[PDB]
Amino acid sequence: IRLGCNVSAPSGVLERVKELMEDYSRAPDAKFQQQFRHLLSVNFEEFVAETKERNADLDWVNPKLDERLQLELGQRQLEENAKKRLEARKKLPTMKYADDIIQAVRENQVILIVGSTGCGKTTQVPQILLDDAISRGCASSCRIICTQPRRISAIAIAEWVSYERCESLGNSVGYQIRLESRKARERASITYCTTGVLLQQLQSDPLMHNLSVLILDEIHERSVETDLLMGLLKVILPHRPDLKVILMSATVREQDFCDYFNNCPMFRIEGVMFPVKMLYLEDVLSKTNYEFQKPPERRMKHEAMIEPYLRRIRNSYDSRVLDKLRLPESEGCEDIDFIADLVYYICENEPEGAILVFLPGYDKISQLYNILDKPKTSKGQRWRDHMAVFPLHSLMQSGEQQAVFRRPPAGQRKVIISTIIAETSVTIDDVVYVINSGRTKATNYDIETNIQSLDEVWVTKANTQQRRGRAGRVRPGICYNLFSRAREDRMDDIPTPEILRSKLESIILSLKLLHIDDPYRFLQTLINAPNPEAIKMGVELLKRIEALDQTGTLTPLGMHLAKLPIDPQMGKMILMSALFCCLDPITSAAAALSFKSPFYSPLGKESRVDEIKRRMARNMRSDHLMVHNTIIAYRDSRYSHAERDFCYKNFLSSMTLQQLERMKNQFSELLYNYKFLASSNCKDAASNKNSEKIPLLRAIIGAGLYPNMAHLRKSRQIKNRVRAIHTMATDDGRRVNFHPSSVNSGESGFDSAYFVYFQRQKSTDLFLLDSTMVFPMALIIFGDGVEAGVTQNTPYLCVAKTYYFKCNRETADVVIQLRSNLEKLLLKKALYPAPIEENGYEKQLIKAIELLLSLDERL
DNA sequence: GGGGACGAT
Repeated sequence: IRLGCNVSAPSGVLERVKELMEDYSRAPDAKFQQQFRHLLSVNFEEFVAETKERNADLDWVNPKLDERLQLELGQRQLEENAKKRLEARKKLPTMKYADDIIQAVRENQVILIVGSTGCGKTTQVPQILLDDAISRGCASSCRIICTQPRRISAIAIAEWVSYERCESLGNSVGYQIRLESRKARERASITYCTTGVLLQQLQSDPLMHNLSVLILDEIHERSVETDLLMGLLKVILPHRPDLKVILMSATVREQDFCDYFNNCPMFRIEGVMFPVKMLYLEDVLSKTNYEFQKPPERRMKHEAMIEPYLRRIRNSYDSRVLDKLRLPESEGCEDIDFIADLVYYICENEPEGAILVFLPGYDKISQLYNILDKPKTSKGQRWRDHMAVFPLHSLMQSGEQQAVFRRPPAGQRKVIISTIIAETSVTIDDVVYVINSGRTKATNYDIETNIQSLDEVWVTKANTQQRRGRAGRVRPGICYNLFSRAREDRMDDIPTPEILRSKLESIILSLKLLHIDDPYRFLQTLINAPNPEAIKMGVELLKRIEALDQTGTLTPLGMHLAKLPIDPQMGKMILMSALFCCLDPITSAAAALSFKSPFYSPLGKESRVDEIKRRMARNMRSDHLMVHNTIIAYRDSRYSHAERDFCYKNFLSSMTLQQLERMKNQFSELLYNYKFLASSNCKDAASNKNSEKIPLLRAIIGAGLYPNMAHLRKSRQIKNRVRAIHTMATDDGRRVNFHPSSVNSGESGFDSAYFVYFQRQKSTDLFLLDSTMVFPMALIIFGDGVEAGVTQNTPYLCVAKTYYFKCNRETADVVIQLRSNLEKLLLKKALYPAPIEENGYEKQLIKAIELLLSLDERL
């Protein structure tokens, strides 16, 4: 057991800390307390009874409006722009089943609609179910909710379904997203929303009494929210006989949802797309005639799969080609000069259209971009100036432009080098050729060793099936699969359903507001039950941050954390920021970890965006504090009317920056309504009196990211110029390093040796994707595992019983006493939410902490 | 010295 630096405090400081704590100790309307004990007092049976009478607006309908809408419905049926927008509607496959669906919804609680892309189930089925109730004279009783996996989906489908009715947005069709809503009318309505929005509207309406039909769509992607909702529907529907809900899916393992609902009726409806011809590796090399020129069991493990297949079709391709499939180099994207030649192939033959190339990640997207842009080969020189190459990646701006979606200049063909982002999220219309390497990346979490890893793996058959349809949106296309058909048969059906890949601490908490107290029993109900060990780890963390007691029941703090749209750890961090008057920078850090970072990473300027993140970090050695600095600079550029030049100079997305600002202001209102803030402005002066005390911020950042700590021990000089080598290990002993995109990557001369992080990930090394340098005094205050004693013959104070620091008994005795009242303050404030009076008893304890943390300020 | 798309009244 080794000892760290000294964390003792001067006499005059402790004398004042003891003064403030003694001052805080002699102190003597909670509607929330009545709320918190009432949820625990009820069991499920009275829980269901109380919410039915609380949410009963749909028990009333208005006939004066029923008949009014019924008479106006087809007054439009007689005009010739309606009655001209409906024959085009009845050229969509779903309208042919319209009457059968009206029947199937009437006699079944749940139905399933399975349909390929282009059928228009999303666009039509809500209209069909709405127009039926209207013409029957039941319009005011019909309220339709239709979930979508992504935001961009929920809007564009709401905009076009609206124009199909000759109405502007918000009359009969509306959308409701996080931070954004153009909501439709109250009744006789269609509302497209994100799955997440419905899940939070559940805590006030847990058994869906404010809707008449629910439409879950793209459940085939098996996102966490869709499988959660279907598990939650099995609890709700026994108590809601009149609730209709129909599931929507593509043609990937559709029977799973039919089985999950006891063989509910399933509608398989037509597809409307152009035929896409599908080649494979044996078919591509048969036309291209490329060959590869420039490990101990791979050669025979591919031998074990392919030549059982090579000798199958022995007389179906030339044997010069079948030797080309014994190579482990032939399938995937190992030889990118092969994909390069395949692109040059498509340019000569195979007439007009765009090429979309699916490569696993940023690394191999760059290699062909450079091969295509500055080619070393003769035939590459010929095609260079007649290709318009757009690389597509979530960390690149091309996806937020108009160019990649527009058709290329005359005499040039557009080539898109993308990740899987172009599979469902981003869609390009003029694509007619797809080169699917079959290789992508994914994160797997090892539950046994607690390491997240990003690994290059093979694509599913579901992803390959989805990428085929990308080329068939405008004309007959071709999809080039760079892997043998034998490889396809070892490929899994669908990607690992992500409920088996997530940390569940947020979902365990969310379920407590819905009176689902046993997460082992409930999560076993889902289509694919999560590992019970991953459930225990969620419970154990929630117990550590004390959102639950040791019995498992949820605490008054846990209820607030369950009510904030953010993971419970930083939800607690946002909460601490209100107590400590640094709302603006901490909410920027929490909003930036919950969603994306604003910085683009355009190809070739890797070095330039390293220098610019360091400039906006302002030497504060924090990837989280630097994003707030970026928001401060982004705000100032709007006051300066220099927004565009600022975002260009500095490689930021104006789109995500504004989304970060909207979520921060969302955190402000929610705490203000929870009686934690006197004002709903994240920039208000009272909530920000400490917003530039930098040791104050790392303490609150550490309070949220604890216990993800790491200690640095070494630093290099010889013999470069800037970047240093770090021997640094997390608290578990595992040696790690700053991720190169992190601000602290390769830096030297840190004021402190200890760091906190949000995410550690293994790709090339154990990397910390983000880090803020913290001080031992801050960790000891807010962390746990704090004991005082002697070891060599040396007085110490430890944190997590991992990091032991020298300090005398005089300071250790009071910070232990300071931790005890900080804990009894937080519990009272969660039970009786009120903002801290600036000249009150509680502020004295706050100032006692500001004083101890101020001792680590820059000299 | 390197970043597989989603998302929360």
